Formats: sequence, C-alpha cells, structure tokens
Amino acid sequence: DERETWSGKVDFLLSVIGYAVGLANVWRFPYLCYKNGGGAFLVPYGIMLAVGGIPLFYMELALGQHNRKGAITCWGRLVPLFKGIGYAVVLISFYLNFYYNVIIAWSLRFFFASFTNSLPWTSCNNIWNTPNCRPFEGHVEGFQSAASEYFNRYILELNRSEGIHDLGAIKWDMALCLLIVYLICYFSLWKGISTSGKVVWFTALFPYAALLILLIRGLTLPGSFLGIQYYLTPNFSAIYKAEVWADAATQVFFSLGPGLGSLLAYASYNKYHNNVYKDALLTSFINSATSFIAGFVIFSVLGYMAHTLGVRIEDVATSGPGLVFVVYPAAIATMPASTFWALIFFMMLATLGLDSQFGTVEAIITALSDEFPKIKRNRELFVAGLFSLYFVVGLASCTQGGFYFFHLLDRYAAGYSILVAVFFEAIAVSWIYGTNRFSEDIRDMIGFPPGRYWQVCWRFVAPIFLLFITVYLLIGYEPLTYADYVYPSWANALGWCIAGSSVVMIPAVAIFKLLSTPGSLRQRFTILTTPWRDQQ
Amino acid sequence: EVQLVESGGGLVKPGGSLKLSCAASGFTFSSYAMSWVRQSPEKRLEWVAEISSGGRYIYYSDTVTGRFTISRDNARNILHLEMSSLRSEDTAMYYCARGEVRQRGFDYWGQGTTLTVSSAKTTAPSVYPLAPVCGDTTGSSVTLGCLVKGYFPEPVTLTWNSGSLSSGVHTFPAVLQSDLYTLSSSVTVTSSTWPSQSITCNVAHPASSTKVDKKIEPR
Amino acid sequence: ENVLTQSPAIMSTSPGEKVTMTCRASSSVGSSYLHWYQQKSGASPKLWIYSTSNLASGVPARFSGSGSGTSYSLTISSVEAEDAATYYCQQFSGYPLTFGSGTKLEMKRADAAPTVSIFPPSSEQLTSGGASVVCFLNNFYPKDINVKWKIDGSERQNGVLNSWTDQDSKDSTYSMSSTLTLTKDEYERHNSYTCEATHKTSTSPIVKSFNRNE
Ligand SMILES: CC(C)CCC[C@@H](C)[C@H]1CC[C@H]2[C@@H]3CC=C4C[C@@H](OC(=O)CCC(=O)O)CC[C@]4(C)[C@H]3CC[C@]12C
Ligand SMILES: CC(C)CCC[C@@H](C)[C@H]1CC[C@H]2[C@@H]3CC=C4C[C@@H](O)CC[C@]4(C)[C@H]3CC[C@]12C
Ligand SMILES: [Cl-]
Ligand code: NA
Ligand code: NA
Repeated sequence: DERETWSGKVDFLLSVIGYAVGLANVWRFPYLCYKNGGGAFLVPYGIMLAVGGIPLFYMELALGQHNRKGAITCWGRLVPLFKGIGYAVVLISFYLNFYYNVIIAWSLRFFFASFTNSLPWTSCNNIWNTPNCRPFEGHVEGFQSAASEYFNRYILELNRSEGIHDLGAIKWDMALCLLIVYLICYFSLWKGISTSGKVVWFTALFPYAALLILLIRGLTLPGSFLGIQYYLTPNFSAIYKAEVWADAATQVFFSLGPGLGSLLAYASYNKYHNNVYKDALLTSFINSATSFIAGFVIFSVLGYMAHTLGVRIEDVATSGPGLVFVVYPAAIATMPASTFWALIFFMMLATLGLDSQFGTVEAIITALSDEFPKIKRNRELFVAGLFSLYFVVGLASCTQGGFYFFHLLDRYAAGYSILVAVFFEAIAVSWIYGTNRFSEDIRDMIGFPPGRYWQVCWRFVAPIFLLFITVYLLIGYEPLTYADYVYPSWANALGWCIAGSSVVMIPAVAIFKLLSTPGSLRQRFTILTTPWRDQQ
Repeated sequence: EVQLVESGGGLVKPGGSLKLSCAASGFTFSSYAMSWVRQSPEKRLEWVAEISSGGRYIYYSDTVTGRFTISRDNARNILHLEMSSLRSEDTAMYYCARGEVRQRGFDYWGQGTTLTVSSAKTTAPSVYPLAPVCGDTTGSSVTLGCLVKGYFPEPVTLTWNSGSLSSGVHTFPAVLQSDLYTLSSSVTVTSSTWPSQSITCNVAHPASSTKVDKKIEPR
Repeated sequence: ENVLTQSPAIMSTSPGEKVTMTCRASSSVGSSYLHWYQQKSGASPKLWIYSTSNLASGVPARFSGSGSGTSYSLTISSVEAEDAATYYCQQFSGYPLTFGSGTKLEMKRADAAPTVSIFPPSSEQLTSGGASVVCFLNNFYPKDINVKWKIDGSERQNGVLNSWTDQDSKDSTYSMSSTLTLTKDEYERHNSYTCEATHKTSTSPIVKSFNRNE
C-alpha cells in the first residue's frame, strides 16, 4: 500500500478545523442562541454536542485513519452489504459542489465590488433601486433596504426571473467569479495533500484574524453590548420546548459535517497510530469555539444597528446568506473606514467556504482514487475534469434566476440524503461490524479502548439522535417557497429525486451485491458481513 | 476478583512442542487484551506475545515468531500459547498478564507456569541425612542438615517434620551442575530438642514419584 | 528492540533512608507508556507505577516516579523492609514490548559473623561410590563470603557446589552452603577435612574441621 501521509500533523489539523468551521458557524449558530433563549441555548446545544455530534465526528475520523482508504472502499472494506454507503455519500458530496460553491463566488463579487470610496449598497438612488427602497431593514415585505435591493437587483438580478422555469440571461460577471473559485480550488487540490494541507494554512487561519479585527471593531461600537444582551440573555423557558432541542440537535450535527466522506478521506492519510481521539476532541471544540466567538462579531454590530441606525432587532437578526450579504454589509457601510471592514469580512466568508469545500471534493477524489487506480494515477487530470463538469452546469447559478436554482438544491440535494446515510453509517459500525470490533480497532491505534460512554453513544443514542433530527425536519416540512414565489410541484418532485438518487445507492448496491455472490441466504450474509480485514 | 492461573508446563526435549493455557476468572475476559511474558532462571523478564481482546491483532517477539502461536477462547475464558520447535533458550517461567490499555500497563499477572527444555533425562534424588560430627560440644544449639543430591528437574519440596519446624531452617536454592541439581537444607535446634525429639527432612519430587522421609540420628 | 537498562543492579539501603533507581531507554519513549513493576522474591510481578508517575491501586504514596524521554527513575521516599524486592521498568510504547534489566533492593544491616558447621558424608552416601562433605555458613551480613576446603592441610579447589540463600526477612542475614564431593575411594584416603570461612567480620578465618575417625 504505502499511502500518502500529511507533511505535518498541523496540516491535518488545519485542513480539518478548516473543513469543519464554515458559514453555518457565523450565520446560523448566533441566531439560534438569539431565537432560542440566548445563553440558555448552550445547555441543549452542549448536551446534543456531547452525546450526538462529537460521537459521530469521532467515529468517522477513526474509520478514516484505521481503514486507510477512501469512502467507497472503506465501507466495502468494512461491511460489503452496505458498500453503497460510500457511493451515496460520494454522490452527496458530488451534488453539493454543484451549487454551494456559489456562496464563495458571491463573496468574491462583494470583495471585487468593495474597491471603491463609497460602497454601492448604502444608497437608495441607483439605477437598480425601486421607490420602495429604504435606507435600512424593515418589517413590511414590499419595502426592502438599500442592501437588500442591491443584492437582489444588481448582483443577483433575481427580479428578472419569474421562477425556477425562468432562469433568464446569464450574468457573465458572476460566471467569471465562479471560475475564479474553481481556480482557487484546483491549484490547491490537483497535487493532493502535498499542497492541500499547505494552502489550508491560509484559508483555515485567516478567519481568526478577520474575527479578531472584527471583534474589537464590533465591541467598540456605540451600542455593542445591547446585541450581546440579545445574543446571550438567558431565557431558560426555551429548554422545555422540544423544537429548540431539535434546533440544537440539527445544528450540532451539520456544523461538524460528518457522513460526507471528508473526515474519512482526510483521516485515511494519518499515521495508523495517531491519537485520533485527541484530534477529534480538539478540532470539534475549536468548531463550536469559533461559533461562540462569531456570535459576538455578529451581535455586537447587530446591536449597533438597533442603537444608532434605529432598526428593530427582529428585522436584522436573521440567518443564512441574508445575514452576510445584506444586513452586515449595511452596517459596515455606516461605520468609519468602511471599505476596510468590508474586504476583511468578505474574504472571511470566502476563506470560510473554501476550506470546507476542499474536504468535500477531496472526499470524492480519495474515494475514487482508492477504487479506480487509473484515476488515482491521474489525479491532476481527473480533478481537472471534475471542476470542468462543475463549471458547465454551474452556469445555472450565474443566470438571473440562479438563486431560485441555489435555494432549491440547498433544501433538497444534501439535507435528508446525509441523514439516512449516517443513520446507516451508524448502525453498520455499531451492529453489523460491532462496537467490540470497532473499540478493539482503535485500541490497536491509540493504545486504549474507547470508554463505555463513547460506544454507548455509538450504539443507542446515535440512531435516536438522527431520528430526532429527521422527525423535526419532516414535522416542519412545507412545499418549497422563496419570498413571494411558490415553487411548482414538479420542482419539489425534482428535489426528492436528487435526494433519493444518492441514498438509493444503499439498497440498490445492497441488492446488486446480495444476488451477485453464491451460496444460501445465511451463507451469503456471512459473506457480506465479514470484513475485509478479518478475512485478511 | 480478577484471577489468572497458568496451566501446562514441564520439561520438553529440544525441538519438542507444548501448549500452555491461562484460565481467566473474575472479569470480562473478552474485552481485555492478554499477553505472555516470561522470565528465565537468570531473572530476565521478556515479553513474548500479545493478543488483542478480539484476537484480531497479534504481536510476537522476534525470538519466538514462527515457533509460538497465541490464541483466545472467550467462551471458556482461556488464553493459550502453542509452542513448537523449542530451543533451550525458551526455558523460563511463563506469565499470563492482563494488559488492555497500553498507557496503564499490565494490570494483573498470573502465578506463572514453568517450562524446561533439555536433552537431559529425569532423575530422582538420593537424599542424605546430615548429623553433626561425632561426640562434640552441645553449645545450646545444634545444626542438623539434609543433602538432596543429583536430581532433575526442578522442583523439589524440602520440609522438616511435616512442616511443623519453620524456625531456624535454611533451605538453600538448588544449583545445576552438569545436568543434575544438588540441594541442601539446614535446621538449628536447641540441644535439649535433639536427639530427644527426632528431626526428619521430607523430600518430595513429583517429577519422579518420589516421597522420602529421612531421620537425623547421631553416630 | 528498545533496550532499557536499569541502575543500580542491586542496592542495599537502611530502612527510613531514601532510594532512587534509574531506567535508561536506548530510544525515547513517551511519558504515558513507561511503567514500573515490583516483583518480590518467589512471586509474580505486580503493576507498581504506570505512566511515569501514577501509582497503582494499593502501592503506598511513599513511592513516586518521574523522568521522560530516554531517562526515567523510581524513588521511594522512606524505605521499608516490605520494599525489599526487584523493580522492573517496562515500555509499552512500541513493539516489541521490553522490560528493564531490574534493580534489586535489599536492606542494609549491621554486620554479622557466620556460624560455620561442617558435616561428614553419611553412611548411606558412602555405600555407593560417593562422599560429600557439606559446610553451612548461616546468618551473616554482608552477602559476600568465601570458603576454602582443606583436605589434610592442602587446599582443594575443584569439585564443590556453593549455594547462597536469599536475604532473610527476619534478621536480614544471608546463608551459604558449600558441598565438596569426592569419590568414596579418594575420600577414605584422607583423614582430616577442613572448612574455612573468610568473612569481613574477622581478619583470621573461622575454621571448622573434623577427622574421619570419630
Ligand atoms: C459553546 C462552546 C464555546 C463550548 C461548548 C462546550 C463543549 C465544548 C463541551 C461541553 C460538554 C463537553 C463534553 C462533556 C462530556 C464529555 C464525555 C467525556 O467522556 C469522558 O469523560 C472520557 C471517557 C473515557 O474514555 O474514559 C469526554 C468529553 C466530553 C465529550 C466533553 C467534550 C467537550 C464538551 C461537549
Ligand atoms: C478570533 C480571535 C479573537 C481568536 C481566534 C483564535 C485563534 C487565534 C486560535 C483558535 C484555533 C487555533 C488554532 C487551532 C489549531 C492549531 C493547530 C495546532 O497544532 C497549532 C496552532 C493552531 C493553528 C491554532 C492557532 C490559534 C488558533 C487559530
Ligand atoms: Cl455550530
Ligand atoms: Na469552512
Ligand atoms: Na459548520
């Protein structure tokens, strides 16, 4: 074998901490605290992090390092009856990059658009504005801010799209920015870990520089502490509600990004006796720690808007791309030395996305390299052909209705697909493979068996955790609608196929593999449930 | 609570084979790695082989790899070591040591089972009584002896008056000289105790069905 | 093979005193992987200290461990007679697992002269072609003792078997048996047999002798 290894343990730590901390650390976690009882939200968030998140995060890093192979190989190497898990997972990562790179593109567009004396998104008297323009955020739908109109009429031109059917013209300025993103990713992933673990030194460390200069800037504004009150004033009545417990559960799970083959990919290049347990606890903490810090970078200036700009806190305390692309830029437009805070903020967004996307596409090439050696031998050729497909169909996200395209895939293509995949990930290692086997495996690696706490989490609460999250996602389900636009019913049907296409690889491969080996039934399960290492 | 006894042992001809076994008790044997570590008559502890809790990870020393084989029976809770192609450098007490977590070492150790490997043949001893020289001074203390010469192999049990005399007794360790063991013991008893109360050394050599008493009488 | 040597090989020490013994790995080992084992005479080893400094269950707080990398040490705060044993360091850092050379701990003690006792060959051994004269030297300190066999005044050097006992657990003394073996023929051709013990306790040797007549 003789597999490639990280050219330094910090290269692995940086590229994992990088992959783990992203935009959901800035534009989802602080809201939740605010929405769900301030600082009291940390009680269910932490317990759900200890019993449901960190267990699954730790588990995938061990299976990566222990089995020394990519996603599809490891699961076939582990339990062949469920080798489809590697395929479904790789398909999800293959789907995500078709659209979730556009966030790094929008970030690069605001970066390019910030080389100016007065930022554009502050005034209401541009050619792209409407009479319903307001200087700042409000609460009536038909009247938007100058930054909301700037984002949805100049950068997006979404006003020129009647829906998902109406993609309209193609914004060539945006198609260039998306090309730059795929160039940033290539010459950082074509040579592999040699450069990947090194380029991530910039993408994973820069946001902490930006978070610092933006924390001292936000905490020294007139009205910063008022936001810290909103962000953290504890209202322990939330803990009783079940929805907030699920809010804490679903945020904990996705913010660590497991069951996507990335941890399985990055860890496979570790040394066999690396203390992966220590690495799991360290990197996972820094993920939530970066989120705890970001909430101050956000809500300090979020209170500065309520104070000096006279805005309802409810009208600016948002989540998702709205938080980073309209309201926070609108507040930067008012503070002295505005153009500087914009550039460090917008490339904080970019460097947050790149290190995370790195792991996703790396999860693909490692898994495919470990299965098809003539593309393991042609990595810089293969990965040059992957982003080519990405740039082709990725032109849909640069069309005038590109956001309607982005929002549809965001709410179907990878959400539910990754929950049932990890649910089968969790029971394949605990029940089929066995905690006794899995614990015995990492005792060989790190010298000690995982505590009874860790495997009682891998065996019982992990399926309940994922079931709890899926139930609350299905309970609050509605047909997809953005702003005043309701999607057609065929568009909802398209999203479920994208959801099923990956996860169908579990039973479809399980079927195709089952009736492809000889013997009786029970004589066949013992074939498809004996691991590769046990039979040498 | 936890306990470990080692079974098997004995003497083997060079090149012969033998299988030792360790019966584990008082704990969940299936979730603890086990290891064999021996120490020669020259008191040098030497690790032999480790087997994982599930038997799927096994490490050997360079000196026994190929010849020795380690195994687990987690049904009856027995740890095994199959030895083949034995050399003389393999004679030692063999310890069955519980040691899962490497950072916390070997928790519990067995009593040990002893292995000998020699071309030499089994011989029973000829035990001799040792009375003091003829007609000398009492001195309120008289030392009697018991010579156990020319036996093989170890061990032998020497005890005085069925074990009731445990004071003033010095049983010397056995010395191997040209494929034979010689052993001696000394008891000092007050001059009013002997020969008024007779003294006897009880030699036992189970390796040769030997059980000899011998009275210490003057001349 | 990470060879670990220990020093000293055997050290005596008075009770109440403190002792330090070292363990020198030929290659660096992590702190969490070096352990210490106490083994008393005629008994299986016991986990004494794990991860350099952590005491096992039962070992008293007068024991401590320290060191790192290639140099490690075991220290007893105030030695007791129940610590007379051999102490082994072990590395669990990489295979093959290796144990140290061992440090034998003995108790210091006031000097003591040996009580010499000579024995002629019994009539049972004499019927067969055999004749072994045994000499006992019991309850002395320190351990070093020397014997010379004189057969009719001229020393005989070859054909003897010496055995040293372990340090007693009562008086902390030693005892040595020396056994000169002859044929019945060459035995019955000499009249006086002698056993001299040259110890530190005397300039002149404590000699014991006898004659084949009585
Ligand atoms: C909001 C941010 C800034 C702080 C979030 C708090 C978490 C980082 C802390 C709070 C509860 C902690 C968890 C509480 C419990 C445990 C069980 C614990 O298990 C053991 O005690 C060791 C078991 C063994 O191997 O013997 C391991 C640490 C862990 C996962 C902690 C990991 C770090 C957690 C999640
Ligand atoms: C945002 C401001 C206020 C504080 C930011 C915290 C920064 C400075 C902290 C948080 C996570 C830390 C990194 C986490 C992990 C590692 C890997 C370690 O092997 C070398 C140091 C390194 C690279 C740390 C450098 C400092 C670090 C980036
Ligand atoms: Cl988070
Ligand atoms: Na990221
Ligand atoms: Na995240």
